[PDB]
Amino acid sequence: GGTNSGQDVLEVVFSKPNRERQKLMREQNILKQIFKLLQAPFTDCGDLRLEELGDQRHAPFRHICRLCYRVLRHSQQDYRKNQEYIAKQFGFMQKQIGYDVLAEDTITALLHNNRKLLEKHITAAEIDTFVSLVRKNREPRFLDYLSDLCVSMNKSIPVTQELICKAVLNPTNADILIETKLVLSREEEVWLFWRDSNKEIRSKSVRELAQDAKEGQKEDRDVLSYYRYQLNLFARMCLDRQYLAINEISGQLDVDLILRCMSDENL
Repeated sequence: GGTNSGQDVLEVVFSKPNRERQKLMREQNILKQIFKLLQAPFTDCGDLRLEELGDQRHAPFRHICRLCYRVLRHSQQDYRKNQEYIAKQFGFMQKQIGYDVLAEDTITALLHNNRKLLEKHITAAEIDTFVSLVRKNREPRFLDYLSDLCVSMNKSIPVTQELICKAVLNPTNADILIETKLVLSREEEVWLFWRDSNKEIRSKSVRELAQDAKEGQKEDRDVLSYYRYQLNLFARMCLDRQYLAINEISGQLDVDLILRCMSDENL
């Protein structure tokens, strides 16, 4: 409902985005043609997203893909029908969160404090293909993009929590863990396991990471952030009486081990 004044990616007037008009963009097949326009260039270059067509020459060509996602995001604000219409086409939108087509901002808005569409649109197959070579990879921003749809609602969604608690650690694949096991050696400080996803585990220590808070290697930079992100995931994983992920995480990181890290050490 605004007027042209400059910097069209502004998103500032979130007062009342013309419910009678975002009804029109669903009924008049506008949102259908936007989905066709997104997958058209990739089918053009196939018979290419960033691995082969990630060059700087495609600066205005990708300016329409980040506008299509922007107008997709503006269509579903405070509107259930548009939200479920977009979430019915969630299958191919999953391919491109981590890239520069601005798909990460729109996908968070669909899962923000909604009950019924979230508990029915997301299935176990989506999680199983969602723990693919993205959880096999780095950058745990996509991991807390898992975590905000994990349980993060008003309080303690009871439908999808058992759907996610049998995927991350059953089995233990997909960037396995950062395994703290109270190794009881040279009192008896903990030893955590982190790997480069190529070979044997190759864990220096957690004590070497204490002096790495000021400077160090990039892997030493982000291993603490990855551990913190999955620990936030583990904290917000249960939140309630959930038997299916309460005994695996009880023997692992038991009462002595969780309290041993309540010390005054440099973190």
